[PDB]
Formats: sequence, C-alpha cells, structure tokens
Amino acid sequence: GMSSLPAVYIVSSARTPVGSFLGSLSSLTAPQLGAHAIKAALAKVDGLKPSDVQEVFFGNVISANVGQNPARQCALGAGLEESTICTTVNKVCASGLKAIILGAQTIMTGNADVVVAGGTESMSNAPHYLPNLRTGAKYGHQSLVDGIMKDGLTDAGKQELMGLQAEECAQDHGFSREQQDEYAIRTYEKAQAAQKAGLFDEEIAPIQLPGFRGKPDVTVTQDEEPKNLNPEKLRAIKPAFIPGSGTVTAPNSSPLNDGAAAVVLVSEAKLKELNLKPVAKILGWGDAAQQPSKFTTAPALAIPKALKHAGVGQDAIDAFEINEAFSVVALANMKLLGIPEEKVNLHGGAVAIGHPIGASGARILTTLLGVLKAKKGKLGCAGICNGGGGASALVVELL
Amino acid sequence: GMSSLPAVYIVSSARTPVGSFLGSLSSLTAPQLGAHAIKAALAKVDGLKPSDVQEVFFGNVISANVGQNPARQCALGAGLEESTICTTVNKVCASGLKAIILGAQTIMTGNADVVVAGGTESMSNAPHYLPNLRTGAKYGHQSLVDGIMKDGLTDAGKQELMGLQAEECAQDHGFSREQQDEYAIRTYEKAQAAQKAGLFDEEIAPIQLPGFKPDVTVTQDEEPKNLNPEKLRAIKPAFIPGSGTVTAPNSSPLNDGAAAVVLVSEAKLKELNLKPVAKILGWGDAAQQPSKFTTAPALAIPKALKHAGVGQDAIDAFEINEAFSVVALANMKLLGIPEEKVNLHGGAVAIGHPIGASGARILTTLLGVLKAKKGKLGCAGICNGGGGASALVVELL
Amino acid sequence: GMSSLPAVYIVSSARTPVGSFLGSLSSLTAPQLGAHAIKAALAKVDGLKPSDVQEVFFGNVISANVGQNPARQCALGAGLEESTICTTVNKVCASGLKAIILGAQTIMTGNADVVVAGGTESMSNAPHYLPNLRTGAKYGHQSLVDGIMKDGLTDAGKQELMGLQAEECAQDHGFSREQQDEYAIRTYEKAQAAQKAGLFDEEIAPIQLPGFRKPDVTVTQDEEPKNLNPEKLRAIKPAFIPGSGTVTAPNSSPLNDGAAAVVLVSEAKLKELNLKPVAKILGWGDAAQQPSKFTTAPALAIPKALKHAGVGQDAIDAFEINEAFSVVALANMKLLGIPEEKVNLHGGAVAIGHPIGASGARILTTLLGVLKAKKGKLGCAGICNGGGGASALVVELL
Amino acid sequence: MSSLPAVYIVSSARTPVGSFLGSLSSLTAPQLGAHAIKAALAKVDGLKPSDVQEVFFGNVISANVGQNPARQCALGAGLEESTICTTVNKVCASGLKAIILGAQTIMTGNADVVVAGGTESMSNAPHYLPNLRTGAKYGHQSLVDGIMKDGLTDAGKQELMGLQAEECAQDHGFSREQQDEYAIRTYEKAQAAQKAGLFDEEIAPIQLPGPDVTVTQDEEPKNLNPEKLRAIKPAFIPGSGTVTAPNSSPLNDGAAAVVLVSEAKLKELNLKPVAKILGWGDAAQQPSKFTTAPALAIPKALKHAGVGQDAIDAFEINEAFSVVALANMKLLGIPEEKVNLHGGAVAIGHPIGASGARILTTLLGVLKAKKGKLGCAGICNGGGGASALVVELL
Ligand SMILES: *CC(=O)SCCNC(=O)CCNC(=O)[C@H](O)C(C)(C)COP(=O)(O)OP(=O)(O)OC[C@H]1O[C@@H](n2cnc3c(N)ncnc32)[C@H](O)[C@@H]1OP(=O)(O)O
Ligand SMILES: CC(C)(COP(=O)(O)OP(=O)(O)OC[C@H]1O[C@@H](n2cnc3c(N)ncnc32)[C@H](O)[C@@H]1OP(=O)(O)O)[C@@H](O)C(=O)NCCC(=O)NCCS
Ligand SMILES: CC(C)(COP(=O)(O)OP(=O)(O)OC[C@H]1O[C@@H](n2cnc3c(N)ncnc32)[C@H](O)[C@@H]1OP(=O)(O)O)[C@@H](O)C(=O)NCCC(=O)NCCS
Ligand SMILES: CC(C)(COP(=O)(O)OP(=O)(O)OC[C@H]1O[C@@H](n2cnc3c(N)ncnc32)[C@H](O)[C@@H]1OP(=O)(O)O)[C@@H](O)C(=O)NCCC(=O)NCCS
Ligand SMILES: [Cl-]
Ligand SMILES: [Cl-]
Ligand SMILES: [Cl-]
Ligand SMILES: [Cl-]
Ligand SMILES: [N+]
Ligand SMILES: [N+]
Ligand SMILES: [N+]
Ligand SMILES: [N+]
Ligand SMILES: [N+]
Ligand SMILES: [N+]
Ligand SMILES: [N+]
Ligand SMILES: [N+]
Ligand SMILES: [N+]
Ligand SMILES: [N+]
Repeated sequence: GMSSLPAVYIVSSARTPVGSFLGSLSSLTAPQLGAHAIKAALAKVDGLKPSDVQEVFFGNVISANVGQNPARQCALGAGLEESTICTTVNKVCASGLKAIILGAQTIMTGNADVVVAGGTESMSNAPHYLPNLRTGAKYGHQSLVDGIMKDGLTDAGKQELMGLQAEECAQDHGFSREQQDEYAIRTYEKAQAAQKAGLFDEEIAPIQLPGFRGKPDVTVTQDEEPKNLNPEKLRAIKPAFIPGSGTVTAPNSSPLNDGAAAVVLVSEAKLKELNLKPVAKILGWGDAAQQPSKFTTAPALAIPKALKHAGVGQDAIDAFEINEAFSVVALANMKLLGIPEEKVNLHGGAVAIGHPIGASGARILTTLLGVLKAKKGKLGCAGICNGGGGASALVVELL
Repeated sequence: GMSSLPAVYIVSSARTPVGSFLGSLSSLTAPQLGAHAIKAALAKVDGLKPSDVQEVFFGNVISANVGQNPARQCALGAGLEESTICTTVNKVCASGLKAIILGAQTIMTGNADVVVAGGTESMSNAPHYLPNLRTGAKYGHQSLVDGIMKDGLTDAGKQELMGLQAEECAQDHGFSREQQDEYAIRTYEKAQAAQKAGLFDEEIAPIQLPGFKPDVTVTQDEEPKNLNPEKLRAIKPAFIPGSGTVTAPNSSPLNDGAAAVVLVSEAKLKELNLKPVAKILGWGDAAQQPSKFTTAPALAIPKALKHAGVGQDAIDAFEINEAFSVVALANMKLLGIPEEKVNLHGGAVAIGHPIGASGARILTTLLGVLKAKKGKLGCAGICNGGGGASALVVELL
Repeated sequence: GMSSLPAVYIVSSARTPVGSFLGSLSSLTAPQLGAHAIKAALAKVDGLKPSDVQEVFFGNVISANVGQNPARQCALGAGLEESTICTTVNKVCASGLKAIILGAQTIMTGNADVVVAGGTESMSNAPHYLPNLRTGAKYGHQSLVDGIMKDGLTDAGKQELMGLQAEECAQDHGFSREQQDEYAIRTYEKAQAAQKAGLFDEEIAPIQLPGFRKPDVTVTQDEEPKNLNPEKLRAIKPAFIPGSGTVTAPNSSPLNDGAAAVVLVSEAKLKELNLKPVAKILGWGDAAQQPSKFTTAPALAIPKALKHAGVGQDAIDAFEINEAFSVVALANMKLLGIPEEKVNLHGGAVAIGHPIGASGARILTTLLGVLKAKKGKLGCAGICNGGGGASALVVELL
Repeated sequence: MSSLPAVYIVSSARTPVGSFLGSLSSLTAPQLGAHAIKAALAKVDGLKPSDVQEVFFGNVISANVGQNPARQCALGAGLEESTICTTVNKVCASGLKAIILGAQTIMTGNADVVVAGGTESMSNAPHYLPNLRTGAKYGHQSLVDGIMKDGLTDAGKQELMGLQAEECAQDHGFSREQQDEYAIRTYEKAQAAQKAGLFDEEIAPIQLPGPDVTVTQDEEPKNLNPEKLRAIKPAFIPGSGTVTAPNSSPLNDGAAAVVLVSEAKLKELNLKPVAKILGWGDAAQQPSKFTTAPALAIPKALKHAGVGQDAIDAFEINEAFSVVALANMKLLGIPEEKVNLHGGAVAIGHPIGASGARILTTLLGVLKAKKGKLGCAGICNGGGGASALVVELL
C-alpha cells in the first residue's frame, strides 16, 4: 500500500569492513564505526551536504557502556549538525533495518526530507555486568554477566541461547548437520568470490587506524571472516550447542562481529530540489512476529508481508538477502517460502561475512544494492529475523 | 502539517506509581513495570481487546541486563499476542515521547491500526559494568562503571554529568539558587495538592507486591512527600561545591516507573466505536549543542505547535519536564510561558524521573491536567541528554 | 617435653567483643581489631611497657585486601615500636593458637624475651575476587568468588564447605539433629549466664566507634549470645543438606569479627621486671588427619598436647574445645571421653562467635577466665582447622 | 651467639622462576610449591616423604589460593595427611622466616624432619571487589589489584615499594647510572651462571601438558638489553626518578623448598647433610626505610651464628631493587665481589613469598661452586622488616 504514500529514495549507502570478534576493528567503539559508515555514505552523494541531514535512526543492541544515545554519537562523530534529530533503535538483529523503516516513515509523514538510517555494533567492546552491587550481596559467589549473552543472544522467556533455538529450527524443518555444513561452505565460497572480484569494493569504506606512539598505521580493507573457510576442518568440528548430536556449529553459525552500515534517504521533493541521482527506491516493508523460540522462521512471515506492501510478487524479485543468523535459518526460510538458493545471498551472507547484530539489518541492505548492480537486477528484498520471535523485511527497486 | 495526514487517537493511558531510587518498586525489572502500565492502559479501553494491539514502541534508556528487546518483554508480559511487532527506543529522557511519535507515524503510514507506546525505566536495577574483561588488564586497579552515570546521565562529548550542564543553564539564563529552590518548593506543593485531591488516582495503576511482612500495595508516587522546605533551602549544592545552584532537592531524582498510551486510527475507532480520550494534533523534535540540552525544548515546542497548526497562546496547559528546576525556569523564560500554565499537578522534581518513561509519564499527567482544569489543548515537551528535545500537542476530546 | 625447655609465662590476655557478620564491628578492619586487643592486653601488665615487645605473631586467614603483613599493621596500630618483628600466620581456624605456640618457641630459643601473639579476623570486610582479569576471558559469564567461602570455609581437596564435612562428622560418630540442637542450646545458655554475671568483663576490652561529623557508639558485649531462640532453633531447616540434614545455622558457628591477644614473657624477663604471671604454658600439640576428617583432629592434638605437658587428661580442670560446629564438640567429647561438664564453661563459638583467624587465641583468653572464675589450675584449649589439622595448648593458672 | 640444637639442611630445590604472566602462569602457587617440595625430598637418599612431620611455607598474596596454601603444597607434594602445615606471611621475607620457624620447631624438639620454604604465583593474584556485601548505591566503583594492595604497597603511607626505593636512592646517594650498572652486572652474573650449568642442580624443571613444554631455565636473565636498559624512562618518578623496571625486580612466579632434620634424625638415617644452619636474625625499622633493614638483620644473624662479617665467603642480599643491594653493601662494608655471585632477583625473578627460600637454595650452590664454606642470606620486606640466615656448607 505504498503506492498511495510519498516516495522515499536511497541516494547512497556504505558499510565498514566487518571485523572479527576481538579482531581487526576491536579497538573502535560502536559510535566510531557508525560515524565512519555515515560519513562514507554521505560522501557518495553529489550535491548533498552532511548539513542537509535532518534526522538519524541507528540500530544498536548491546548499548551498555556505549554512553548516552548511541545514534547521537554516531551522527555527531560523522560530522552531522548538532541540530540533527537522533534516535537509537533496538529490535535485536532487526535493529538496522527497522531503523531504515522508521527513517522512511519519517520522510513519508513529512517530518524530514533527508534521513540517515542504519546500525552499528561493537561486540568486542560489549562489557560484563555486575547486577547486585547497589543493594549488595551479603554472602556467596556472584556472577559477572556477559552482556553479549544476556542482551544480545539469549531468549528472555526461555533463557535459551539463540544457538539452541537454531537447533529447534533444524529439528522442526529437517535440516541435518551435513546440509547446514554444505550451505555454510557455499556461502563462504560466494563471499570469497565476491571479495576476490572486487564486488565489495564500492560498498565498503576502508578504515585507517593510526598507530600509537611510533607504531605503523593499519588500514582495514576487507571483511575478516570470509578467509577463515577450511572445508575439511568445518565438516569435522564439534557441535556448538548440543554435545555430540548437535547440528549447529561455530563455522555454520554467524560469528560475533564488529561493524556498521548506513543508508541515505531523501524525499521526492529533495531529489528534485538538489537534482540528486537516486540509487534505489524503497517500495515497501513488513515486520512480523511469532512464538519467540520460532524467531528463526519469522522472515517467512515478514517477507510476504513486505512484498504485499510493495505490490510485488515473490517471483519478480531478482535477488534476496535472507540474513544468515545460522545456516539453518537461511535453509528453513528458503524452504518455507520456496525461494531457490540461486537467488539468495549472491555475494555470501553473515555466516561468512560476519554479524554485528545491531548493524546487520542495514549491512544486508547495502550488500543487496551491490548484488543488484553486479547481477543487473532491478527488484530486491532483504529480510532478517530477530531474537524474541520477530523479523523485518524491505523491498527495493534499483533505478 | 499533520492535518493533511490520517488522524491518530489516544484511547487510554496509564502509568505505574513512580518509585524512589532503591525504593518501593526496586524489586521490579523495567519490563515488569512496562507490562503493568500497558495492561492497565488497555483495560481502560471499552471495546478493544489486548489481542487487537499490532505494534509496540517502548522507550528504555539503561537497557543493560534487561535482556533481549525490552519492548518485546513489556508487550509479552502485558499479555499481548506473540504476533505483536515490538521495538525499543532510546532518545535518553525523550525516549518515552519519541516512542509515542513513532507509534503515531506507524498508524499514519497505514502499517498498524492499534499501537501501544510509552516507556519504562528501572534505575534501581541498572547494573555496573566491567569493561576489558575480554582482553584482560595485566596490572593495576580497574574501574567498575556505574551504568546510570555512563549511559543515562553523562554527556558523551564532554564527559560531564547532566547536573553540571544544569549549572551551565543557570549561568546562561541567570537563575539563582534561590529561584531554583522556590520553583522546586512550588512544584512539590502542586504534586502534594494533586495527590491529596485524588487527581492522580485515575492515571496511576497501583502495584501489588508480595511479601518477603504481609503484602504491600504501592498506590502513590514516592517522592512528593519528601518536601522539607527548610532542609531544601539549606542543603549544600550537588555538583559544584560552594558556588553551585543545583541541588538534589531541586533536581529530578533517580526513579523507577513506566507509562503507556494506546493509539488507534480513525478507521479502527469507527469500526469498534471507541471513545477517544484525546487526539494527537502534532509533534516536533529539535536538537542543539549537547551541553545546552536544557533549552532544546524552546526549539521543539514551537516546532510541535507549528506542526499542529496551534499557536502557543491557545495551549491551556504545558508539561515541561523538570529534569532540573532550572530547566523549567529557562524554557518558561525563553518561550514566554507563564508558570501558571506549567506542570499544574507538579513535575518530575517532585514526582520522580524514570528517564526512559518520563516522556510518556508527562503525557499521561497532561491528559489528567486538561480534564481537571477543563482545558482543551495541551503540549508536552521534554529535553534529553546529547542536546535534544521532543514535544507533542494533544487535544482533549 | 617442655620440662627441659625455658619456661614461657602468660602475663596478660585480652580480646575484642565478637561482632556478628556485617554487625557491630563491621566498620573496623582486621588490623584495627588486632591493634585493639594487643593494646588492651599490654595495658594489663604492671611493670611492662609496650616498647618492650620485641616480636609479634598474629593469625589471620582471609587476608585479601587487608594490605601488607596483617600482623605488622596490628603491632604498629597498637603502638609497638617499629623495631618489632612481625609475622602473619595462617593455619585456618587454628591460626590464633599456632601463633601463640610460635611466639612461645621464639622465647624458648632465646630470640625474644617479650612476645605478643594472637589473631584477628574481619569476615565482614572479606572481599570478593575477580580471578581472570589479567589474562581475560573472551566470552561467557564469569564468577565473583566469595573470599570467605574460597579461602576460609572450603576444603581445597574435595571442594566442600566446612558445614558439609560437619555432616560427615555427624554421620561418622552418630549425632542427631536434636542432639546437636540441645548442645547448641546449652552452650548459648552458658554464654548468656556468663554475660549476665560479668564473667566476660575482664577479658573483653570494649570498643568505641567515634561518631562522624553522629553519636559515638561503644561495643561492650559479644553480639551473638542474645540471639538464642529455642523454638526457632529447633524448627529451622538444615543449612547444608536439604533433606536429611542435621547441621543448621543456629547449631553451627556463625561468621564473625574480632581479635584476641596474649603477652608472653621468659623466666628471666619476668623476674627482671618483677611481673605477676597470669599463667604458664605447660605444653602444646599440633595434629592432622584426613582433610574431611578435620572435625575430630582435636582428638589427636589434645592428647599430644597433654603428653607434651606431662599432665594427665583427668587432671585438667577446664577444657576449651572450639565449636566450629555443635557436632565438633560432641564428637571430640565422645572420642576423648571428656564429660560436657568440664567443656566450654562460659559457652562456645556457636554462641560467642567464630572470627576464624582469632578464635584460637580467643578460646585461650576465655579459658583463662574460666579457670579463674571456676577455681581451677590446669586448662587445655583445642581447635580444629580446615584441611585436616588441629592445635592444642596446655596452661597452668598461677 | 646461640646455644641451640643442631639443624641440618639435607637438601633444597626450586622451580624455575617464570615471568609475570609468563612460562609458569598456568600453575597455581600450591602447584609450584608442591613441585619444589617433591623435588627437594627426592634428593635425600635415605629419607622418605612420609618422614616429613611439619611444613612451614611462605606465601604473600593468598587471595583465591584456598584454605592454608602450605597444606595444599604439602599434600600436592605427596606428604602424609598427618603432616602439620602452617602458611607464613612476612611479605618478601616469608620464605626465609618459614625456614627459621622450621628450624625452631626442630630445636624445641617438636619435630625431627621439617620442610620449609615459600611459593608465589603473582600471575594468578586476583583483583578484589571490596564493597559487594554492603553495596554501593551510586557511583563508579574500583577493583583492587591484589598484587599492589597485599604485595607492593606500604600500608602506612599507601606508597608502592618503588617509591620507597627512590627514598633509598636519595638517602644513600645512588644515581640512576649507578643503579643501572649494578643491574647489568647482576644480569651478566646470572647469564654466566646459566650458561655454565650452575643452576642445573638447584632447579627442578617443570613439565607442562600441551605439544608438551618443559620449563628448565629462569625466564628473566635472557632479557638484558644494556642499550634499552640505560635509556628507558623511570617507572615511579617521571623525569627525575632513578628506579626503573630494568633495575628493579620484576613480578614473578616460583617456589623453593629446603629439607631440615635434627642431629638425631641425621644419625639414625645416616644422611649426608648439605649444610648446617648456624644462626638467624630478624630486625625492623621505619616502614619506609625497609630497604636498609638488612643492614640490621645481617649483623644480628651473624652475631647469633658466632660468625664475623669478614668470615663470610658469599652473601645473598635480595635485590628487591638494585638500590637495595647498593645501599646495604654500602652500610655493611660488604664488597660487591662477595654478593649474589650467580646474580640476584633483578635478573632472576622475585616471586615474593618464595624469594627468601629461593636465595638460600642459590646461596648453597654459590658456596659449592666458589669453594666457600660460610654464607649469609638477607632479605628485606615491605613494612620495615628484614630476615637473615647464616649457613655452613658441609
Ligand atoms: C619487600 C621487597 O623486597 S620489594 C620487591 C617486591 N617486588 C617489587 O617491588 C616489584 C617492582 N616492580 C614492579 O612493580 C613492576 O615490575 C614495574 C611496574 C616496575 C614494571 O612494570 P612494566 O610494565 O613497566 O615492565 P615491563 O612490562 O617488563 O616493560 C618494561 C620496559 O622496559 C624493557 N625491559 C624490561 N627489562 C629489561 C631489561 N633487563 N633490559 C633491557 N630492557 C628491559 C622492556 O622491554 C619494556 O620495554 P618496552 O619496549 O617499552 O615494552
Ligand atoms: C558459536 C560461538 C559460541 C562460537 O564459539 P567458538 O567455538 O569459540 O568459535 P570459534 O571462532 O573459536 O571457532 C571454533 C573453531 O572452529 C574454527 N572455525 C571457525 N570458522 C571456521 C570455518 N569457516 N571453517 C573451518 N573452521 C572454522 C575455528 O578455527 C576454531 O577452530 P579451533 O577449535 O581449532 O580453534 C559464537 O560464535 C556464537 O554464539 N555465534 C552465534 C551468533 C548469534 O547467535 N548471532 C545472532 C543470531 S540470532
Ligand atoms: C542529585 C543526585 C546526585 C542525588 O544526590 P544525593 O546526594 O544522593 O541526594 P539524596 O537523594 O541522597 O538526598 C540528599 C539530602 O537531601 C534531602 N532531600 C531530598 N529531597 C528533598 C526535598 N524535596 N526537600 C528537602 N530535602 C530533601 C534528603 O533528606 C537528604 O538529606 P540527608 O543528606 O540528611 O540524607 C541524583 O538524584 C541525580 O543525579 N539527579 C539528577 C538526575 C538526572 O540527571 N536525571 C536526568 C536529567 S537530564
Ligand atoms: C551456616 C551459614 C551458611 C549461615 O547461613 P545463614 O542462613 O545466612 O545464617 P543466618 O544467621 O543469616 O540465618 C539464620 C536463621 O536462623 C536464625 N538464627 C540464627 N541463630 C539462631 C539461634 N541461636 N537461635 C534461634 N534462631 C537463630 C536466624 O534468626 C535466622 O532466621 P531467619 O530465617 O528468620 O532469617 C554460615 O554462618 C556458616 O557457614 N557457618 C559455618 C562457620 C564455619 O564454617 N566456621 C569455621 C569452620 S572450621
Ligand atoms: Cl520481537
Ligand atoms: Cl540528542
Ligand atoms: Cl591442616
Ligand atoms: Cl615488617
Ligand atoms: N568505497
Ligand atoms: N561462521
Ligand atoms: N477492554
Ligand atoms: N486508576
Ligand atoms: N527532587
Ligand atoms: N576489660
Ligand atoms: N550459632
Ligand atoms: N628419598
Ligand atoms: N635438578
Ligand atoms: N629487572
């Protein structure tokens, strides 16, 4: 039903390299990564100034110790004006894409004409928690809570790691250890091929880390995870969540990662005022939810909803991004929707690229735009599940 | 500009009592408080079921150790369907009002017909943080970070507590210690008067706590009773020794609480023949230099008024959030709003300030003020750390 | 074999009140408690100056965050000279008595003529530990280790709390929940009757807590004895085994703060300064067995100490068998054939408190008072310690 | 002098001394202690471990080590559950005071076979959270580094030992350069002893389960870099300081143990004694002057032993800092030609609860290599104390 609503255009997008856990980007905070992606995205739009950006929505899940309003720090660090309206969004893994939806809605209701939306996550710098210090604990051992485990990866109702609910997904939909492993191998091979062909070069903004006291500068140019594929070692590794008979493993699951992505949205009127060249048009979107432990297949609800909102049939989509929280998540949603893997994650997915949870919703959108360009497509759809039972999805047209 | 767009109706609101820091509600988590407010608000809507709610936006600032997606936990805790779309919102103190704005917009773009929005905060249960445990620290004493200070009350760019930037406001706009104290006494008096007259009874959803002694029912806000005028005037300053003007009595406290509103489209109102409490006429966000966040409402309130097509002089009551007494004094000065139209049942200095919920808390109180004082047009404005503010214009029906 | 060795005389003893966990003395550090007991004991010796103390041995178990050499801080806090030799001793619950033995041996080898020995513990101010912050721990929940549990109350081998091994002592030697409870009640009533007759007045040095910018507080009494409630005691749940448990919080010793000290002198120094000796050390004995059997290790240390002193078990007028748990005193009375009517005549640690690093010296302080009040000459003190050990000491009241 | 029964050392042993978070950091303090006790006992032909009656073991930072570190050392070494075990803390002097108490227990007849020494795992010293029981309602809190609090900070003045080392440099007139040249000389002496196999006998190598790794050498002596050492910035007083990390002792892991027997037990079992304890001396003075407390304890030990200072063939003066060795040599008139002949802790390592026993094991090796007979070990401790011991090599 977006035909009746004002149009929203993507005029640029950019992402950081995705760094490994405690890896290439672990020295940077989440707002520094976010600032980097925002600044890089704005620098691609000819005829737009960063001072033109009126409002920011930015996803961030594990915000502990990031400081007041992560999104605000992202905006100011990227050089945006202090007049810019900033809001931090948390829909767990869907945060980065819900941020873009809210951004588009803010243009559609006429409250802004230029919006930056995206997400960022530094899982390396997620802290540990001491919960009982204010009132005290008179006697007994206490727990230092891992913020990643508690606020990012554990279902609140069942107190179950997402990995265990991924095993619930493999059981419900009949995917073996071997099927998940061979999917993971294929998505690494796609990510390495895209890397080698330079197909991430446009979307990635390399990061320059100046050296400290005499030490040499470091440039981080590529995602860290794709090169780690060892097929023999992958097929032989122990399961990560269920001993012995488990089907989910560290290699066939998304890793923990650091990264950020950002898109620049403008109204039809601003496109005309500044004579900007749009990259893409947002056609529609959809959020959906179901039983929390079945979050893995919520995209099978969000994607049809988004396609209906956009007025597009599933068969007209040229490329899908289905976020690979786990290999089995992509396999199960492909099966439920009847989407062949030859249309899914054509440059690889999060199992091979990395999964900075608050950024991945926007990261897969930047990659999708690069896939449509490289494969000469027009219609694309991104969908991402989130712990708690939800999923979000968005449909774009490349222009 | 909102008058060209689909109408958004408030059909109910509710709030928890506001508990003191480590006080009457400290045993409850932020989602338990949020669920309580949401359930209470929906119970007031004749002809609407909890299963009609399609989407939830809920503010929450200090989310550490609250678990995955605090808004989702509030929704499911309140008995909403697992189909409900849930998003947590952080705009620091403005979070609870920005959540309501986002819910209105979601109705206006046609993606929902029934939306719950608000905020919650449990400052009592904010944890401390241990950084650097992943990489290690070879040798030396290490710090445990107070999450309230870090993620709630410290300006990121200058690493200054909000109360130091309140001093900046008093210096910038010329408000003395005495003017701030007299303002604080007046707003405590208004809160106590409203308390005794029962004017909070409708908006407050009391909380029953089992005993660890017999059971306790929390029915009143905890802070208003603490006013001691003589002690307030004599206490030492809280952020600048000797010369400071900002004190703990004349600042907002740390608090626990939640508030929720139920929003519906015109079509849903007509389909179910719902009785609206209020109509959203417009809103506005604004921002300026981060250490000047205290007077960002002087930008957001005219923006919300223009968006609603309502002149400032037609507003019957304002809610200017009292992050500090000097914040209300400064914004009243800059906008030329008489205090006789401001926080008529008291403000956060006297009631409490659960940061993620206060933007929604003041809207709930505003609806009550408009009814009690027989007003029609209200405006709520709230500032937030980082330099921002949010404001909303409503019409009581 | 103390007959051919130099004689060691006790010229004074003193202890703090024993405060409950997070209770009346919780604002004081272990060296503040220890300095208080040292200073008070010296104040009792007519003709001796604090500057005459040459060496200090002080027990302390949970020494984390206490700072360098707890014993040295106790000595200096009490006003002893910076020339004073100071060593901190840890034999868990036996620390305070082993310190006295080591002080006695140092006089016997001629290396000192005046020694202060004892023990202190602030279980209140025992910290928690963060053990992997140096190397780091990349992912997962971590533990904050309770220092009382880890360094005070857990057997290192089998990783069990002392209370669980107390149950083992109940099973091994056949004592019921009710028998332990009736022992607990009796020792509480003995503690309360001594409190009421002022029989602790001489050994306790009251503590004055200066009020901040707030009234002063004087702590005069041990805090635990008044807590006896026989109906609640007999009806409380077990504290270490949910189902068949027999060991309870009321019939175990509590967590406590306190210090005690004694002043030791050689034969030649006693005469040179013309001091009235309170008692004479006749012998001592350390023993050890299986760690989880530490409860009955005093049944070895006590006969050993008696043999070392040349005195017979039936000659002893009063015994102090320390009450780590009610069942500990019951089992040691059973094995050794000692009637309860000669054991802890003013109550025991179950009712008085158990500052683990101090209790070995606290019970000797109380034993000297039991000997004076009950008209006795020979006394033996015994105390087990976690890990399987025990220490015992024989004294003659003069 | 003393008129006490004879106490003989029938053996000694030490672990290699590992660097802070280095080659031994995986091991706990009682694991290192047990390793040293077991190796020491295996060297006495005719004595079984079951003959050990009592143990005194030094350990300073005992946080998170568990009940009675000395007991864990004894049982870990395979000693009988009947063995009496006491843990001793006299800060850096703990390992030598432990040996003194062990000797005294033989002398009063309460034992005929005593094991004594010390252990320390500074790598595994934890951090403290001090106010969790009563709580802290608002505000950033602090985690205490256990090393700094219980090992290296004078309780009176809240000053690290290095700052009081600067006080030593100023009091007795020792320059940055003089402290550096002492440091290089002691590193050189330790490197030479290493290459000549002179630590092979005293060191009991540690086998770590992997590929498996074997620790055979002290880790610190290879670190000497004279250029960097003379150029590095001071570590306790910026700009003008004289004390540095290279000329100070490091943080280290390690244990050492000695086996003591009475005359009667030596005769009954026909044991060949390594040495005889002749005397000892503890002394103390102003806490911030702990650096020169050995200048009191050494004369005291010598007098107790009936030995004049000039008759000592070799001294071990523990090198808590380079300036500590300089100041005590200057005050006692001891020429550097007779001090720490195989290097000291500035080059070897300084696991504080073990160092007092460590230098005694090394002193026995120095006396044998240098054809000496009378040796004296002295070690200062934070808080103002020092301990010293005199042995005769047999
Ligand atoms: C009661 C008593 O007896 S007191 C004795 C108790 N122990 C102590 O007092 C320990 C005192 N020492 C310390 O507290 C620490 O070791 C200090 C803080 C002094 C050293 O910490 P640090 O981080 O500065 O030391 P390092 O990590 O080892 O780095 C030092 C720096 O200097 C280089 N370097 C070390 N040793 C060298 C030698 N022998 N030769 C040449 N260079 C050396 C080292 O490579 C480092 O250089 P960088 O390149 O800057 O890292
Ligand atoms: C699964 C998880 C616990 C990782 O555990 P981990 O074992 O420590 O992960 P690692 O990086 O150490 O990988 C383990 C092993 O697999 C190897 N490995 C990793 N990726 C590999 C690959 N593609 N090919 C071959 N080997 C691989 C590693 O080399 C390592 O081998 P090793 O045992 O010899 O060291 C963590 O990544 C996780 O929880 N992921 C899920 C994230 C998530 O849930 N996101 C949100 C979804 S809703
Ligand atoms: C100001 C602040 C630090 C409180 O500090 P505090 O020292 O703990 O203040 P307290 O609540 O403990 O009360 C201090 C004294 O004032 C008294 N007091 C509190 N409210 C009073 C009142 N209304 N009238 C008279 N006396 C009062 C108390 O009785 C207390 O007395 P005491 O010293 O004898 O105990 C904290 O509440 C704060 O940071 N407020 C600002 C929070 C904020 O920034 N919110 C977001 C804004 S953007
Ligand atoms: C056993 C231990 C865990 C106590 O745990 P605890 O339950 O928290 O102890 P508490 O005193 O707080 O609780 C005791 C309960 O019984 C009551 N109680 C305690 N002593 C009582 C007494 N003499 N008479 C009647 N009631 C008593 C208390 O009122 C309390 O009642 P409540 O349920 O209403 O709160 C702890 O004290 C311990 O480990 N002791 C062993 C000491 C030790 O190991 N020493 C060295 C070994 S060698
Ligand atoms: Cl959800
Ligand atoms: Cl802002
Ligand atoms: Cl033992
Ligand atoms: Cl000392
Ligand atoms: N790029
Ligand atoms: N992976
Ligand atoms: N209803
Ligand atoms: N109500
Ligand atoms: N207040
Ligand atoms: N007394
Ligand atoms: N008790
Ligand atoms: N042997
Ligand atoms: N050896
Ligand atoms: N060194």
